[PDB]
Amino acid sequence: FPQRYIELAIVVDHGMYKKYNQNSDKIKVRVHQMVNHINEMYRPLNIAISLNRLQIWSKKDLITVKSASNVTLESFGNWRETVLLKQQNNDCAHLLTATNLNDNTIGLAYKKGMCNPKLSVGLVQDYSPNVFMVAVTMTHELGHNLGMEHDDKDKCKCEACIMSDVISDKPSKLFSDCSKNDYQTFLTKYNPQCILNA
Ligand SMILES: [Zn+2]
Repeated sequence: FPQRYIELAIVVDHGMYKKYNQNSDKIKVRVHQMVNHINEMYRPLNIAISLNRLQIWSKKDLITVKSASNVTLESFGNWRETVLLKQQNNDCAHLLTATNLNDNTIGLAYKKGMCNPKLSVGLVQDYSPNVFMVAVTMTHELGHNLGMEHDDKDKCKCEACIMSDVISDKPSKLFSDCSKNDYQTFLTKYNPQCILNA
């Protein structure tokens, strides 16, 4: 895998702001540890994730965060294209929410959306006190932005690789051969030009 670089914007909604008792510091330690974990998991693919911006919605949410994860994701996507990309540019943005999403969904993202002004977006729920667990979900969702599918464990031969549809009790920090071929195919076939330079 040739070197790639993602400028990632992470935005924390108001609900998560109140959960951590309005403490930005506490939010920031969580977010930097997460970025460290993500980079750790993306190292074998030669992708460098750089936290280009952390926006915490402390006054109020700038979009209505709804339990329906696909409706929230789409609202966020437009807000990125429409507002966020106008102030500071980034290759991808993920919303971290404390909101309980419908049907035990803890994360959602647009497949092959990397670099797109509307689609390079993702959503993950701060569902665990453990930063590593929330970081595995963010890595997984980032995996979909980069064209990765779930693992058909049967033929991918992995039980708890990053792309398993259900997050394991003890996720491994590894990508399956299947995920690597998908990412390889993403680069080859779509080649997002925004991730070429650092
Ligand atoms: Zn998934």
